[PDB]
Amino acid sequence: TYKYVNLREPSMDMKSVTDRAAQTLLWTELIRGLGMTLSYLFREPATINYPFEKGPLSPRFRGEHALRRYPSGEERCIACKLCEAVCPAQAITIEAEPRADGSRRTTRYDIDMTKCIYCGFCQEACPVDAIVEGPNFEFSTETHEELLYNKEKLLNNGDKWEAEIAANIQADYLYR
Amino acid sequence: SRGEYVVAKLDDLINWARRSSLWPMTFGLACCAVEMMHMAAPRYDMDRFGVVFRASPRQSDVMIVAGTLTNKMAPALRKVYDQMPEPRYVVSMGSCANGGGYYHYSYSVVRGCDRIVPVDIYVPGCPPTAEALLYGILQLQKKIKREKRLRIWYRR
Amino acid sequence: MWFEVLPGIAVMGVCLFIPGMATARIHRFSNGGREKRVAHYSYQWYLMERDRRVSGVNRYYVSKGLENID
Amino acid sequence: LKRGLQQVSGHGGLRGYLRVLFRANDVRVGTLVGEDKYGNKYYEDNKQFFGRHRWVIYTTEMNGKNTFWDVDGSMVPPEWHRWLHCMTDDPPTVKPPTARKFIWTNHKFNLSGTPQQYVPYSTTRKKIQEWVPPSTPYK
Amino acid sequence: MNLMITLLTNFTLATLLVTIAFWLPQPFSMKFFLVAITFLLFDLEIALLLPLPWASQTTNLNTMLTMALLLIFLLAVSLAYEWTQKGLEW
Amino acid sequence: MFMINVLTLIIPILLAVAFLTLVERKVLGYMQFRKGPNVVGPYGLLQPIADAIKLFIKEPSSISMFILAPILALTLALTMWIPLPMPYPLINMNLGVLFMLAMSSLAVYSILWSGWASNSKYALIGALRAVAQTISYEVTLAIILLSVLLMNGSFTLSTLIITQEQVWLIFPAWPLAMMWFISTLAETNRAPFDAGPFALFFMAEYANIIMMNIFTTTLFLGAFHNPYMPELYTINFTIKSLLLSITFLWIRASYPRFRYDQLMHLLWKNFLPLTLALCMWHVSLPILLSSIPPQT
Amino acid sequence: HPGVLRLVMELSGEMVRKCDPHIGLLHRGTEKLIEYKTYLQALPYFDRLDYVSMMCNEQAYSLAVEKLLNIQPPPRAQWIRVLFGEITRLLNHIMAVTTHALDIGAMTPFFWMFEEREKMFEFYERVSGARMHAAYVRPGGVHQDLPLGLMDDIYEFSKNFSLRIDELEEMLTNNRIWRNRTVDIGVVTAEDALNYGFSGVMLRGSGIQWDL
Amino acid sequence: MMTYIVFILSIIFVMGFVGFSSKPSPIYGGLGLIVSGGVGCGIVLNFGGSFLGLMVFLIYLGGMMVVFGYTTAMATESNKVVLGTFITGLLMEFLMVYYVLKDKEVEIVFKFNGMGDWVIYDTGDSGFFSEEAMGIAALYSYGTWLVIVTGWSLLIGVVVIMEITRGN
Ligand code: SF4
Ligand code: SF4
Ligand code: SF4
Repeated sequence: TYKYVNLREPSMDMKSVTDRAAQTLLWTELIRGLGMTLSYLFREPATINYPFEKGPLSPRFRGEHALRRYPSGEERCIACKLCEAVCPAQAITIEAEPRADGSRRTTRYDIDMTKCIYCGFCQEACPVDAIVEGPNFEFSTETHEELLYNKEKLLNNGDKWEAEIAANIQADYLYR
Repeated sequence: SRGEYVVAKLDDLINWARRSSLWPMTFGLACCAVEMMHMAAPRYDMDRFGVVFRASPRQSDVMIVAGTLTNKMAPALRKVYDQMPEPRYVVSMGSCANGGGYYHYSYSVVRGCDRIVPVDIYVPGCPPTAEALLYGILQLQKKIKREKRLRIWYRR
Repeated sequence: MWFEVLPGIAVMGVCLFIPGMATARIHRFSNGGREKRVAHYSYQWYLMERDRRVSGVNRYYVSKGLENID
Repeated sequence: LKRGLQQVSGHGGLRGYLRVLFRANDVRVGTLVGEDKYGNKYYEDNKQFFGRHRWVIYTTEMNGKNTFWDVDGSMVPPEWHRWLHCMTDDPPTVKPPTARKFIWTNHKFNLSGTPQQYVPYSTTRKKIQEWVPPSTPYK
Repeated sequence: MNLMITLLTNFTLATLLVTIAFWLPQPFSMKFFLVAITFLLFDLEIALLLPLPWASQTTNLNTMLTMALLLIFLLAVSLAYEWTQKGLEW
Repeated sequence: MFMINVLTLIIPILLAVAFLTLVERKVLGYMQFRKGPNVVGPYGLLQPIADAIKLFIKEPSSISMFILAPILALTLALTMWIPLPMPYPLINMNLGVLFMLAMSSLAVYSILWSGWASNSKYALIGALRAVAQTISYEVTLAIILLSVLLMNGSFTLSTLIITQEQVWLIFPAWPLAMMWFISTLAETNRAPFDAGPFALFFMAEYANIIMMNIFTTTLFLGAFHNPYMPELYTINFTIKSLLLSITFLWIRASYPRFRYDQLMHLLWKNFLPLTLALCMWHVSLPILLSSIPPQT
Repeated sequence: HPGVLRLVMELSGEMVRKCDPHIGLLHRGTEKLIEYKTYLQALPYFDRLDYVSMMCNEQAYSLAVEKLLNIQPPPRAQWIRVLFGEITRLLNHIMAVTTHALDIGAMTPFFWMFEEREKMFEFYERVSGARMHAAYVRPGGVHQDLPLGLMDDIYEFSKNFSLRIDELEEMLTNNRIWRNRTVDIGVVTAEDALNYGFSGVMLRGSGIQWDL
Repeated sequence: MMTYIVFILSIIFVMGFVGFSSKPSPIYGGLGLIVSGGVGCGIVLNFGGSFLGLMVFLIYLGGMMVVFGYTTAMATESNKVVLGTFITGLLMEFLMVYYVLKDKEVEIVFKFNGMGDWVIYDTGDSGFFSEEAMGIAALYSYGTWLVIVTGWSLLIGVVVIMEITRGN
């Protein structure tokens, strides 16, 4: 089925040609466009004041790159390197010593916020849900030094909130 | 120290004047250009701040690099940057521009625009949220609040 | 709506109102309360000129009316 | 006819109405949901459209800062950050906390370009451990 | 001397504003040509036409009517000549 | 006191231009969908004052040509509200409409000099085409001005503001007035009809815009002139000029720019017979209605 | 700026002789980077080669892999994929119209329809969470299904958007000056449209009936 | 600030004609000729002066130097001879001003009474219709032949211009 456009000519009836000539010589449909944009003048504007009203989001937004931990416990990461194995921009750098008490751990867990493309493949891939995208998007960094995160930056970033990520993981242990 | 009090209020006045208007030029190659033209949309006005889009590089205030800067692009980039007036401030938007990012390991990608122009405000994201870019412009304006140019010229 | 645009329009409407009102204020102030004459032609110039001659004060607005009769 | 005159008194006085509009932007006050630490206030309307449901109003001098002017993003505690983006339709007065002893109550806000901001360093101990030459000198 | 003083004040304030604006840092087309000469000739015919309302009170109304229509008709005929002779194509 | 007349004439027009910038940005936002500027300053007035300050601060030919273009543009912007009869005009020129035309031509000079001193061939050919489409409408403006004052006798324009007490002159020549208003859109160099100090150049542009708005409002309509109380006439005149300036915004924010050859083709082969036929009708007709106006 | 391209035109003036569109300015090495990566780890390269068709490129890559791999995806996956394909088609056509307008002049319809485009970005936010680059279409059916409280919101959007596009045709679309700007230009012979490799909307415009 | 403003403006007029008679770059020439036409219009508008100089101010300074600058910009684009001739022309100006001032009469081949002269001038006579404006308000009652041949030469100028610039 094809419903095509413009197979029609302006018919040569005298009223048709004088109405089209009145459109020409009297600018009528132009003034109709003026009336359209004035109808949008008198509307109420659809803006939001930013620094007092932040914009809406989802529970499934992808944010901040924090490390979590157990409920009053140890670091939920294990250094199992999956997040580097699926990180497409390869911004994850992991080096893993085992600690003193026999359990396996890290030395160095680094993200390049310059390099990260914010997919959450590490979110879909961390087998214990340690590294989780956060809610917020406010870095605005003055330096190119600060945008290379280390393990203590990520753990302090996880210290800056849990109850947010608690509500998000409670909203997303069902779909993902 | 009535001269120093006049210097303080006059520096306040010109720093308020610099941070107030800030009409940029959008450099804008790839999808971060679409995100800039989405933070000029009705749901996020730059025009609440007086920040007005303008394609005139002889009156630009902040140059926003946004998109995948390439080797074939870069001489045109710094030729744009040279004929900009000496009050100039640089916002690197997007993971392409603030460190190369996703196309980092290839030929013909300058690994971030640090190698071309000096950068004032890095803002990350691929794409960044429009709302986050507006926040980055706010923290740039707080940098313009912190200039003390006239104090340094007074006691240089 | 327009609820935040009538301040700028009102202030700019005062700023366009001011030169005409100030000019009329000064035209009345600088003639002793009269209106400034407008001699487009040499005839009204001559009439205005004999008017400022017969005032005596070199100032035509006084116009010395019906007092130098007798 | 009515809203533009019962708003100054509806704000509490011309001290605050000058303060709220000359502060930055808006005068849509009136719904009084809550307030939280470092003084900040939180309002939710049920009259306007979406995205103008909810708003923070910040306060001054919250970390030695004198922030009457130049308000930041993330001056907010995180439970109201859940509330404010409309990730839920419910205020964080239902169940804010968690009984875990690692969360800041201070909320050290945006800090780039201060005397206090993050710097990178490799969190690893010694690499190759050179052979130290001995103490007692031969000959 | 009224309008000479006003003219001079406009010049001096404009120069003051320029000096504040300055001191504080411290092959062709043939179709272009026919537009100018077309303007020049029609502007000359404008220069003939425009003192008509000063003239519009005579006792020989028929002569003024006829020569006025002659002037505008010749202006439209010159337009018609370049119109038929494709004088402004692009 | 006459110097006070001069200063009250030529100083508040700059505040008028700056507040026109805020008004056109605000109303074009409320057309489009935008509050703003409403953040810097209460409802955005400190924002244009800071605009002008910041543009004065910045640190950017043939300094002869480089200075003589904006000095001429802005002295035109200053000199060109001399005879506009806000009831008592500053100089009672016995002929002022020809002065309007002459100073439009001087603005053409200013744009050509800045284009020559620009000294780059793409900007040169751009400024050349802009000179041609600036000069291409002073024909139509002149001839329509001729026909509208032929209905009113004399060049004096004070006789005109006398004669528009009875009817608004928009009625007895409406298509002629409409074509003059489209030519004002062309002469102001705005949409649809289309390097420094841009403050001066910009300033002269907008002062020419408000001049054409006020000259439109005086040439075509007005209010009844109260004896010994011109304040009411000034109020209704100013409100009409402002409503026409908002209408000028309203036409701005809704149409694309023409193609340049479409602009010229439209001017010659669409205005130029129609203006001529309406003007010869206003020549031949007041002699037919027993009505020739009294040049005094 | 008048995308970003080098244009080298040669002309008799206000006119033409011939031009060379030089592109390569935005070259990124995408094929080489995919030559060193895997399938899943390079699906975002297809998501952002084109950036407007944020789901249609996903659908094309996923059907390439599913066509190679002998997998018939389940029906609800197919319907969700078709729904997002038509939505992204809507967003792509509305960008094409609005950037054609902002190129031509014509300020205000750009901002009307970018309000619309912000709403549809909000639907992508609720579905994946990403603003624009919702990769989200894994090869082998769509991962992480759409949450509860979405379809009636799409229904509400559908009604209001049919009104807004009627209003957009009111604004543009048989305007005197937009017709006066662009009717005379760009004719394409349909036989030459086939042989010059024109595809898509070009075959729609010039004659011959075709739609995949 | 004194009486002889006609003589003063005429000195600026001679300055302008010398300033582009020294053959500069032609856009410097156009600038000087604009200044010359402006002060000539000022002179004639000082001899009363109602209309006719302002009439031609549109044409000579509104419709001529525009076309000169136009055809100079689309055609083509310091030296001792130009500056030397300008200084010597200024010197002849200075010498003629001196012989007007501190003598009685100046003769090139005439006799010119050397003093600033409002004389001769009208004795305040009743015009009431602005004599030169009604003079220009002729050509349309008595001017049969003159506007006929003038418009005819305009039409012939039109066809001549287009033919020479490649009719058709
Ligand atoms: S996938 Fe998770 S547990 Fe494994 S190394 Fe990465 S963060 Fe640690
Ligand atoms: S979100 Fe993507 S780019 Fe960022 S660390 Fe995770 S997998 Fe890597
Ligand atoms: S950073 Fe990401 S969104 Fe921005 S231009 Fe690069 S690929 Fe596009």
